[PDB]
Amino acid sequence: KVFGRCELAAAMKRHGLDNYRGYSLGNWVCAAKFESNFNTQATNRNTDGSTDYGILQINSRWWCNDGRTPGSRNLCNIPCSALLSSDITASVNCAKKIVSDGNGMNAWVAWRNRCKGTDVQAWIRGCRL
Ligand SMILES: [Cl-]
Ligand SMILES: [Cl-]
Ligand SMILES: [Cl-]
Repeated sequence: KVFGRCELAAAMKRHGLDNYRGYSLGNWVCAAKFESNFNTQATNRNTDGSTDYGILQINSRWWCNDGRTPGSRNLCNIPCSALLSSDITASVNCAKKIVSDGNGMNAWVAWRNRCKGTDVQAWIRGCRL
């Protein structure tokens, strides 16, 4: 599914991301835009052989099992393909575990480089929330 901007904001709000660990909703929308272009089916392979999955590009080296990342963990206890669903529940629930790990949203490279320190509230401007 390719979400619209406000449709995803609303979905993320419903699932408890707004101000989760102190990160306002626009941070999560901005991260999804630059990680996946709001496409739940996005995948990208990394140099180490791990793969990033879904709307928040969650990595198989630590967080999910894809059957092809040797020596990796599955901290979210889920197949990586669950992260590609039109229902963002699994992605959100795994993201809450990531953002609680100590480095906050700096785990998302696109957030660090394209959202951090910018006016992220712009990403929810106009939406009915
Ligand atoms: Cl915001
Ligand atoms: Cl894994
Ligand atoms: Cl933090």
